[PDB]
Amino acid sequence: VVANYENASMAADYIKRVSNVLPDIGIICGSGLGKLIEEIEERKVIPYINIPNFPKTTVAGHVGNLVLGSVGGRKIVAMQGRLHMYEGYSNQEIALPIRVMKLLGVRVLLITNLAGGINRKLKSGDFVLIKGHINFPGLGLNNVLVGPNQDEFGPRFPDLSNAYDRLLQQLALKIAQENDFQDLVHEGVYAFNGGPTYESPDESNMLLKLGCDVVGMSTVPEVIIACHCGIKVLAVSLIANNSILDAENDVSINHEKVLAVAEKRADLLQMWFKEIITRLPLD
Amino acid sequence: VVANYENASMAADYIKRVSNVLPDIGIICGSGLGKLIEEIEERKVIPYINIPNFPKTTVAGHVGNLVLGSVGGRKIVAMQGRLHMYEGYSNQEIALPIRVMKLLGVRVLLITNLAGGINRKLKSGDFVLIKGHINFPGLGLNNVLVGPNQDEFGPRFPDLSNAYDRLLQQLALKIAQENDFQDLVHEGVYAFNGGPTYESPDESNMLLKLGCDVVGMSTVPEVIIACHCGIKVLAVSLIANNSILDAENDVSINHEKVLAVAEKRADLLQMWFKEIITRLPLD
Amino acid sequence: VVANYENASMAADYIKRVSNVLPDIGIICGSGLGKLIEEIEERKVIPYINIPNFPKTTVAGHVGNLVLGSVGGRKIVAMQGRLHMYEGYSNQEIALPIRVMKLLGVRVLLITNLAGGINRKLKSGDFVLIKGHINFPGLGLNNVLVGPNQDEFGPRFPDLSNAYDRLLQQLALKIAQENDFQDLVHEGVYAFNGGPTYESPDESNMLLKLGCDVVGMSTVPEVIIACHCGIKVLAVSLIANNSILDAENDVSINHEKVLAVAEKRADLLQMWFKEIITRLPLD
Ligand SMILES: Nc1ncnc2c1ccn2[C@@H]1O[C@H](CO)[C@@H](O)[C@H]1O
Ligand SMILES: Nc1ncnc2c1ccn2[C@@H]1O[C@H](CO)[C@@H](O)[C@H]1O
Ligand SMILES: Nc1ncnc2c1ccn2[C@@H]1O[C@H](CO)[C@@H](O)[C@H]1O
Repeated sequence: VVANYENASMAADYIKRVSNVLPDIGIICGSGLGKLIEEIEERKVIPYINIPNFPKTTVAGHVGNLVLGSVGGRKIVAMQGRLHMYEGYSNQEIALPIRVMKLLGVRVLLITNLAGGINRKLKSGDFVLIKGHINFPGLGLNNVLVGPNQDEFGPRFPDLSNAYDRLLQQLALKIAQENDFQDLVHEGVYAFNGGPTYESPDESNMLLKLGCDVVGMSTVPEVIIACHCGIKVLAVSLIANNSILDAENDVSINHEKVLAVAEKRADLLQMWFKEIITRLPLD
Repeated sequence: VVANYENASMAADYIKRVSNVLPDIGIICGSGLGKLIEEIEERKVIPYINIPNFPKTTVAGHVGNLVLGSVGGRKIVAMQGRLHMYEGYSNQEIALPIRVMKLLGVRVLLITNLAGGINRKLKSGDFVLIKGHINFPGLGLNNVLVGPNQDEFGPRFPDLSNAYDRLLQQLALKIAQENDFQDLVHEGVYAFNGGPTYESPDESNMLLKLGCDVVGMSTVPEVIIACHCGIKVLAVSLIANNSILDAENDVSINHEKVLAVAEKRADLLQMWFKEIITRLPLD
Repeated sequence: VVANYENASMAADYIKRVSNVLPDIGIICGSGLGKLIEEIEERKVIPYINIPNFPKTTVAGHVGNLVLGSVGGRKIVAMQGRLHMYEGYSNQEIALPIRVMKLLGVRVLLITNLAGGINRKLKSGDFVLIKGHINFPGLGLNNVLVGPNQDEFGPRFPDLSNAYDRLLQQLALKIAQENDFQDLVHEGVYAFNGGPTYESPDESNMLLKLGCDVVGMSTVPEVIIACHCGIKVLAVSLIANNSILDAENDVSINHEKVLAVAEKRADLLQMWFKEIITRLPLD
């Protein structure tokens, strides 16, 4: 399936009919997150299997439901699990859900993920506001946009220099200062590693040389598709482990540890995002 | 379609029949260039659509015609637009036109492109004689030569250490000194980014750390196919923008700005290449 | 063909039936190596063409036979040539022979390859015990494990921090000290370049900046598949050339020089590996 205007519209119209929601804000829940979903008011749950051409989640900690409803007076659509390129899906399959969000009316997209810390300061449980990225697949001819351009969504050559909206980062940090957890909040550059192997110790050391603060296997594809069709983005990494110090201590990383960190910070991440949604500009 | 001896020969024989030219020199015009095409004497224009298995150009500023004729007493074949891997074409489709040039008799290939400047010295309108490259797709398993080797054209494992002919660079610079525009001429390393997104600010900063002087989305595939079958290469980047200073000033890049820079320098680039063609060694 | 439990079992059962060997140790011979094959006692030779779904070797210096027998009292299975991703094979085709080894009973895998030296100290004929790697295809979405996970062999997200067993490296170096060729033995980080072009001079210079000691076009795929299914690995590079000093001297590299270096060191590499096999722990 191609992520074109026609197929995106078919999916959006199904969602519109079954949920009756026209959302302004979209949300993506990373590995093991999805406690925000219990706070949605007047909610409607739509399994991905019922949506025309929507792919199935295959990773632990990614529930395949779309949830719509009200949060902080605003209407939202939330992905309770995301798709990843290491699963074997094509760039058209990864791009489709974001283009459905565009046609539903989404103007601001709030993204979460779990990631490894590269910067030596970062420890398990910390948050990183993403301010830029290094797209290793994109440099090496696996960019999500390789192929015919879908002109109804955006330009052949998008500029990514404001992909991570500056005012949204400032707002997120202001709310953290207001509630006295600004000591958990950093800003940083996100490296996209295709995966599914964790970074080797020498790959982590290289990323540190190159100026990356965190590394993970998601997010950059969706961010580029959002930027291409004019959707503003805020992206936050929850740090699962520090890869540099782990390698020095011969400490292993595994997906069970990742899911446990997500469970320990999910309530706070839910509160933070609810307040950001509430304070977003009405335009 | 496979870029093998049989399919390359079919295309070359069509061209030979319709144009009656046996060219020694090949030319590739980058984005928005193609004013050299009006200086071709006794010219023959062949649309790509008429040539067996030739792909169609889909990018603005790339006209899909092959032009043959005389320049400076020598016989040439010029591509009035080029194919790019971000368009969705396979490595066999990108390689085919160069192997057609080989069978037509081409021994020297002169390449142009539009690119972003990484080196802080470079500004819009400058020229960079390419002296080497960093092939990010090739490092990451998307090299143009991955696949069965076509033995009639070259070796399984080509050496690229003289891919950019030293004496051609020296000749190009000598003519620029002769005509007092050597202050516009630099030498540099070209980074191949698959595209189609422009480099993010943090990707540009990384390229600067790694020793690259310019970055673009073309050229390295054709250069490797030429080197594989023994064709000498000169490659020149026309700088569209400086990506490092742009990111610092929050200045955006777009394809319209790219095409305008190409139009402002096209007459000089045409004069330069005509003189290089005229001065090339008769062997 | 998919490298799943069923297809791996079919191949393993054929081998078991025709050879009658249940091997504990697996071996892979790199370009132009394969003199260890004459030292196998009570040996059985099985051409790859007879094994269900085994691919054919297409590179010079890679004989397509599996050899089983006794060495140093232990039972082994040796690949007399290996498959490479630059040949055009899929990640399922490259992974299959390692998963066959797993089902045959292999617990320790000893790997050889020919490579370019990056570290300025390394010269033709030297050996490098590999202690880590930088997987450029893996960073850029061409990891050997992209796709559905084959759960019978290992986890969705493998940790690679002990992929190169520390005690095996120590044992290999101890035997070299015992026999007074420790001056030929180094330790280093291996960069995986997809190929098939040799590294350009500027790519070699970049690898040196990034902390790599050697570069080649193999090994990292098999190492990840082995680590995924719990097989311990020792990997040794035989240095064919120093790419940094070659570029400075305008000295070319070619596959004939590679094969000649392999022939000059094959007897010593055979003796070394026989002694390592003999001294391996019985668990
Ligand atoms: N240290 C790391 N390096 C890379 N990716 C990481 C981590 C930790 C978590 N993740 C993300 O979570 C999943 C793998 O556990 C994957 O979906 C992945 O994106
Ligand atoms: N700053 C840049 N970074 C990368 N590529 C660039 C530029 C500027 C121009 N190009 C080349 O021109 C087309 C995109 O405008 C593409 O064909 C591309 O090759
Ligand atoms: N200098 C180098 N850089 C990269 N690869 C190299 C070398 C030298 C040898 N090889 C390996 O041998 C084959 C190419 O000759 C290939 O199979 C390749 O793995």
